[PDB]
Amino acid sequence: EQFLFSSESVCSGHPDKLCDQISDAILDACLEQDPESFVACETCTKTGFIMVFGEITTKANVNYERVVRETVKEIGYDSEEKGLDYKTMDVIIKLEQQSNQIAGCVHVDKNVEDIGAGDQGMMFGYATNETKELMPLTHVLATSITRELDYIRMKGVSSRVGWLRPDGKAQVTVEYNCKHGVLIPKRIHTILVSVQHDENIENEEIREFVLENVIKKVCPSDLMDKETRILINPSGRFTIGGPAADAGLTGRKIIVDTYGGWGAHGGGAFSGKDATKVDRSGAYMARLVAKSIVFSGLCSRCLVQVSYGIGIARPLSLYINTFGTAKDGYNDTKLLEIVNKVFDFRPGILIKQLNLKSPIFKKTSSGGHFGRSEKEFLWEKPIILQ
Amino acid sequence: EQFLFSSESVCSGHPDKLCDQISDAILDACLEQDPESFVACETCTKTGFIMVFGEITTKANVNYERVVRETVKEIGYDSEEKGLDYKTMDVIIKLEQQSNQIAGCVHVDKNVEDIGAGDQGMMFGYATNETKELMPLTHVLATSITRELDYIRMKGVSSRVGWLRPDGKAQVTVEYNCKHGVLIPKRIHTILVSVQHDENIENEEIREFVLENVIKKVCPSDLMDKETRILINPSGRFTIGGPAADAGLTGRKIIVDTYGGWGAHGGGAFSGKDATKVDRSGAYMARLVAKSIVFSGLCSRCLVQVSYGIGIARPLSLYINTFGTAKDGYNDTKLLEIVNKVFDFRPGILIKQLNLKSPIFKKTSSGGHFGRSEKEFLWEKPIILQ
Ligand SMILES: C[S@@+](CC[C@H](N)C(=O)[O-])C[C@H]1O[C@@H](n2cnc3c(N)ncnc32)[C@H](O)[C@@H]1O
Ligand SMILES: C[S@@+](CC[C@H](N)C(=O)[O-])C[C@H]1O[C@@H](n2cnc3c(N)ncnc32)[C@H](O)[C@@H]1O
Ligand SMILES: [Mg+2]
Ligand SMILES: [Mg+2]
Ligand SMILES: [Mg+2]
Ligand SMILES: [Mg+2]
Repeated sequence: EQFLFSSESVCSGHPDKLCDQISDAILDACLEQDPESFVACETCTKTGFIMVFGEITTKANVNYERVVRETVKEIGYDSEEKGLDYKTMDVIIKLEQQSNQIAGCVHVDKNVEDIGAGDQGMMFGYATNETKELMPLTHVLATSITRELDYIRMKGVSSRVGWLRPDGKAQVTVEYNCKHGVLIPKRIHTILVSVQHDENIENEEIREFVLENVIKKVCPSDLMDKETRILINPSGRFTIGGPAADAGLTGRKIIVDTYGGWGAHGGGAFSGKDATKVDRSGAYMARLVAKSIVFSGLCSRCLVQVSYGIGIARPLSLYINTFGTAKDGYNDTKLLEIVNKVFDFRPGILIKQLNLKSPIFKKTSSGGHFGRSEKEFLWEKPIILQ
Repeated sequence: EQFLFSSESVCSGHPDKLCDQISDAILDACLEQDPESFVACETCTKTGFIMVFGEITTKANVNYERVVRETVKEIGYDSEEKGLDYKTMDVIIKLEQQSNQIAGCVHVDKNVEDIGAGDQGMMFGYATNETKELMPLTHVLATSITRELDYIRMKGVSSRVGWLRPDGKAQVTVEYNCKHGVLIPKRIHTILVSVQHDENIENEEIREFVLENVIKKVCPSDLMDKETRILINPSGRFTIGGPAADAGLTGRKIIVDTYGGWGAHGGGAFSGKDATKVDRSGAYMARLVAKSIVFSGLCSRCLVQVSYGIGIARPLSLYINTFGTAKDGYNDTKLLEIVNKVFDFRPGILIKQLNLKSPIFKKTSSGGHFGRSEKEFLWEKPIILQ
């Protein structure tokens, strides 16, 4: 039994991702001065403007406007024709303090270990032995394509690339076989890439460049064949991009940020939120759990759900599903027992263990939060479980 | 083997849902005058303001500001102490035309049947025989709780309820047994409800009211027991709410809008988008497919994934998973063949079949898009398949 499944990714300059990056830049700016900051920083953008809005309670003295401009500059939006110019855009800041009624049930008069969850909600973690990163192949491939475009554009290369503009998206469809719940990729069925460009590069040149310098660099040659459908810039023209073509908002790429359609999602955004927002910290710990179970060889694929209630430290529920892939002797009931001996989903413990009051978040806000090798993403360093 | 699983919902007055409703109010306003409108209307809110932004190409003459104010008024935000006052708030409108490069690959010089998808992306549909609505019980229960609060507050009741303010959230955890992929609810494990209120009603009164007039009205008594954990207003005070406590944005309740963590999600928001945005139309058709397969008795649970590329009419991939619950004689390969004989995922066909150019969308923007009985949601009227 074969089946097709698709996942997507977007470039750093995609307007929604731009907002995620600004929100996390602001979070990091607050945390570097005040690790105790409460941050719920939303960003939105359209032609010629960015607005930051939400709730921050911090002792940090942050020039929010400069943080926004520097972030946009670093992404490469330095000219109106690219879709946004950090020099000329309007930046609007509409921040207030966190509600005292929310603060009162999170930290006020509570031991650090027993701080309340910042909200209700559910979070999922997922892992799969398909890739070295323990991530789904469709997601790994789509993400690699956009990450490679961003590297080519931003870090720079010796070749002529000044035609590449910041916006872009990719989507990869893989044909799989499923054996006992274990996912075995057979072949790549379709690769779609849309990249923003300037007005003088040929479509044929764009296509040759993306195929040779991106797709063939990041997609395994043994999964591509004559029938793999390659769709590069199917719209035929993509020169107007960024906020100039499409509004952006924080937390509108939650599936790109996680598992690409695999596993599940509880609905909460990550970027712009300090770690007392369990949307973020709960999902990061759930990833560590799933990844640790797979890394330990106890199953081939694993889904974890945790849930919380506002002002309540301990999770309201925990769930583990190994899709029938558990190792002989193990099952989901036993695995939950193992998880409970090892892990503690109280946010105060979570935060300490994963160093989530340090200014580590801007790096997570493009490229996916999971399956990452950066030493500081502690949720990606698996624990050996037995 | 038992397990716990949670889903959540939010009230109509939740700031994110408020934005979804405004975005869809604007969409409907455009469609009622101009069915051919291209709409990508985002909304955001914080204390004392709403901003609408994005891209609309329409022949309609819409007073966007009046639409926003009327929508907020209808939700009940008519006083600063409730969290927002439609009379006094600033309303900012930052709309531009749709990019011609996007328009050019969607409809320009194309037959109506072969219009291109408005973007790339993936969409999932899901159905399960757990409930009459063919929706997951956790989602049905959480949604019913918030829908009941909204009905009590907005339509009104003979009892004293003027203490109920517009914001609120609920979360329900169900303990399940799983037999051959079929989900059998055993009991309700936890019910969490947070409701905004004014300054004179007792916590004990709120709790008694929610338990007796909401929870016991919508949750089956035979799934509740002495060990069911009832958590009503655990923060102890929730008087400051709405945009005054928490920023809202369109498309930040995508899991509340769909299946509550069950099935899967492709990442796209629904509200504010016309039906050429396959994030919406593709998901609606995928729901009809899943629901039709379950309704037809061909399986107990069904997940559908479709994917698209920008400017391309036909889907790039289609996937059906019945979780091992297919009826004797059927399997996922055969079911995909049946789906292909019956359904056509080209957006132009989708749109015609589901009447998606009519102003039907404001109703979808609170209460979940799926599992709804309203006659006009054609994606909820199953097709008999064999
Ligand atoms: C298609 S737009 C979203 C729909 C849009 N808001 C509208 O008004 O129809 C989403 C994304 O597609 C990409 N995009 C924009 N212009 C494009 C083009 N000309 N060709 C291909 N992709 C494009 C950008 O990454 C953009 O953020
Ligand atoms: C907790 S807030 C989100 C986090 C918030 N942005 C912050 O600054 O910490 C999310 C939602 O929780 C709900 N909420 C707000 N105040 C609350 C309270 N005092 N008790 C319980 N829930 C509350 C509202 O529905 C609100 O939209
Ligand atoms: Mg978007
Ligand atoms: Mg949430
Ligand atoms: Mg929100
Ligand atoms: Mg999308």
